[PDB]
Amino acid sequence: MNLTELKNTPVSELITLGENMGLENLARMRKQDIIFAILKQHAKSGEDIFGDGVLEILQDGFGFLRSADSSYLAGPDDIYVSPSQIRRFNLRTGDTISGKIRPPKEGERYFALLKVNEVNFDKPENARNK
Repeated sequence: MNLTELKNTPVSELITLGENMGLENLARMRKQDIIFAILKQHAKSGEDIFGDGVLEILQDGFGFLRSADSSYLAGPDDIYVSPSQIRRFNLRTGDTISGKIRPPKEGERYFALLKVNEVNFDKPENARNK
């Protein structure tokens, strides 16, 4: 579901949510990995999961979505964001965005943005040129 919502669930509430999905014995798991599990099990079950916040660009040409503070680096529960994604809808660091998420390939480690639902209080496109 919404990653920020997952974090809104205390580690114990995240393990009880996994138990509801069959993931039991998570008491030994940290809120980070337990959320990643709720993403794999609610997705397997076919539920939708999405991320949201304010993007952060990286000199490397890719960036991550997350809260509004900075910290300079990313975070484990943040969101991965490719350039084609930023470039494709004309985004910017600090931009406000919301969307669905999906895992890339074995080189996943962080989930990646997948579909855009909202961006800079505007649609992911336009038609005036400037």
